[PDB]
Parts: sequence; structure tokens; C-alpha cells
Amino acid sequence: ENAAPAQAPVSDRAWALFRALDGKGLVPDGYVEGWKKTFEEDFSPRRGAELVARAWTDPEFRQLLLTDGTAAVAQYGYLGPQGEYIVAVEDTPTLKNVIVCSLCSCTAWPILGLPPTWYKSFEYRARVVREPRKVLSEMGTEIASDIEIRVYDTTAETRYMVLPQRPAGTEGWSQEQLQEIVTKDCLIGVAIPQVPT
Amino acid sequence: MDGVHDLAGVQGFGKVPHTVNADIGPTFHAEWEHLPYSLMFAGVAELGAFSVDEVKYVVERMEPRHYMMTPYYERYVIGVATLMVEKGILTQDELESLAGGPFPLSRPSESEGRPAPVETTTFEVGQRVRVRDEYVPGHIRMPAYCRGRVGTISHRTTEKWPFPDAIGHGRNDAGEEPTYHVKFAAEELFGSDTDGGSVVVDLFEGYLEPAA
Ligand SMILES: [Cl-]
Ligand SMILES: [Fe+3]
Ligand SMILES: [Mg+2]
Repeated sequence: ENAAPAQAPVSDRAWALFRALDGKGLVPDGYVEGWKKTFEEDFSPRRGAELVARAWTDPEFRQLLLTDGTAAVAQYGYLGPQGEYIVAVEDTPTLKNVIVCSLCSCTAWPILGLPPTWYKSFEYRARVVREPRKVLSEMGTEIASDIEIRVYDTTAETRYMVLPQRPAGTEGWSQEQLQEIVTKDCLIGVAIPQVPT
Repeated sequence: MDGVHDLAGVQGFGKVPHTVNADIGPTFHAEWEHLPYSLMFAGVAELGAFSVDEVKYVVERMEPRHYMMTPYYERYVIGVATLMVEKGILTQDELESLAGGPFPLSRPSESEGRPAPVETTTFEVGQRVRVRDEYVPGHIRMPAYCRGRVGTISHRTTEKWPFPDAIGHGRNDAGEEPTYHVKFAAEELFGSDTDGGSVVVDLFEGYLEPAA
């Protein structure tokens, strides 16, 4: 009762799927290796951090990113699969934004990177929509009971990034300095950018 | 589909396995894990054998206990394999032969899907909308926590896309619709049993109606 079906090792099953398709000439040469490279090297939260640091230092770009994210992202050349229609959402002193895909894992891949394991967990997918304050708290981010939390559930084609607030103690930093404190978690919305002492 | 994958709001789960900026390891934690996505893209863009929506649905169609014990990337191996067999590109026998053992797939679909609704409305920012009180046994991009609930339009997309409840079944009548960022108050969705403020769901036009 309730017991798992017998299965071959997952690596064996994944390689079998590959070999069945590849042996029929259905997979171009280099095709999966190409995608692995794109996933590991091109799609990256460093891009989203670049965008944030630009927005922080260039009021005109910040405005473009917030009204037409897709256009803003296109200027850097960072549109791509699972990131063709982009909306950036702006934290303020009374609003903290957080992104999930409750139904699966949907994420703005090209500018956030592929989602990490935790984001795809049943725990995140179930809980953040109903108790985001507690979830963030458990993750190490306190949001005062005053600040509205707004969860974006990624249920269609819009692909989101959070524009976090710029923290105090960064005045006059270079775009490279600011990029360095905008992490993947800041773009997802679970972390606030941290300035060292 | 009111499947176990529709997790938002379920209670009983423990801690999310992360604290901020902790090490998440490499993009792929095992040497096969780039395969499900890469092979999905071969299916969608090279073979033309299915849509992305069909991938989402075939993962929804995993036997529920099977879904619940299966790591994420494995679900998409199983899903893509299932679609290859369903569309007549591969057989289960050849998959199990190559794998050296059992390769159970997602369950067959119990719905043929539905077309893009004929009657819909173009909503404006600031307008009040209710999520249609409808039950769809096939693919739908509406998590159940919002069914029947009221919110306000924050955004109408400037592009349009095939209606998932059609294209996710490989139908020829998916049409195209914009989607809407619909903002719900937390208390609209979960009563007093929430600590949040608002939730924004990105909802296809054909899931919405004007709010009384
Ligand atoms: Cl309507
Ligand atoms: Fe998803
Ligand atoms: Mg349900």
C-alpha cells in the first residue's frame, strides 16, 4: 500500500531517453552539450544583478525596467528561453516582493539562472504563498509586520525579477560594487542586499 | 487538473531547505540532470512533437504518490519520456531495454482539453475581476486557491499566448489571449490564516469575468 513503483536507476533512465532519441537521429550533434553550456554559463543571476545596479544608478533605466522590463533586458541582450516577457517589481519602504512558481518551477532563467533546488521544493511552493513572512523569517530575512509582502505566483508567461531597495551605506559605489551585493536570492525576493561593516 | 501538484496553500510542510545566500551547489548536481530540459527543447523546437504546455501537463499526470516522491529533474525525465511514447516517437519497451529495468511513465490523460473560450472580456488596469468558478480536469494555469476569488487588475500583457487548457493537450483551438496580473488580498484567499499582504496571480483572460 502506498509503496514506490520499481524503477531503474534514474541516471540509467535519463541516458536511455537520450540514447533512444539520439539513435534515431532526432538529436542534432552537440545539441544537449550546447544546452548544458547555456544553462551553466549564460543564464546567470549575475545578469539580473547588472540590471539592478544599473537601475540603482540611472533613474532613466530604472523607469524603463519597471514599465517595460522586456525592452530594458533586450538592451543588454539578455532575453531568452523562459525570459521573453519580463516584469520587474520594485520593493519600497512599505512593500516587499517575492517570486514563486507554486505549480512547478517557473523562473526568469536568463537573468536569474535556473531555479535552485529549494525554490522547486514542495515546502516553498506550498508555504510562501500563504505565510511568506514566516518563510522569509526562517530563511534569515525579517520583514516587519507593517511592510506589505506581495507574492507573485509565476502561473503564465510573465517572468519576474525583484528590484530590491538600495541599501544605505552604498552611496557613490560603482556599478561593479553594487552588482556584487545583489545575489540570486535578492532577485527572487527572499533576501535583501547586505552591505559589509 | 486538481492534482497534488497544486501545492499553494497546503499545510503540514516543514522548513524550506535554504537560508539566504547559502551555497546551492552547481546548476546540475548529477551528470544526467541537463538532459530533461535539453530533450524537452529538442522535442519542442527540433521535432515539433509537443508544446511546453504539454510538458507541464504530463508532469501533472504523474501518479500522485509517484509525483510526491520524485525529485524535480526526474519528473521531467519521466514527463518527456511519456510524451515521446504518447506521440509515437519511442516505445516503452525500447526505453526499458536501454535503461535495463522499469521506466514507469505518467498516467494517460483523462481529459481531451478545452478550447480557448469564445466569450471573454478585455480588462483594464484597476478593474475588479473574479476568477471563474469552473472545474477543468485537464491542464489549467489557475491554482485552485484563486478559483472564485476576487481581485484587481495590475497589468494586462502586451503579448498574447495560446490558451493552456488547449495547447497543453496539443489541440488546434488554443487561440491567443493576453494574461492579467491579478492582485488578491491575502485574506481573500486564506481568511485569517495567512501572514502575508497580497498575492499576484498571472491569469489568462479566459479564466476571468467581471466582478459583481
Ligand atoms: Cl468575461
Ligand atoms: Fe514552474
Ligand atoms: Mg487542490
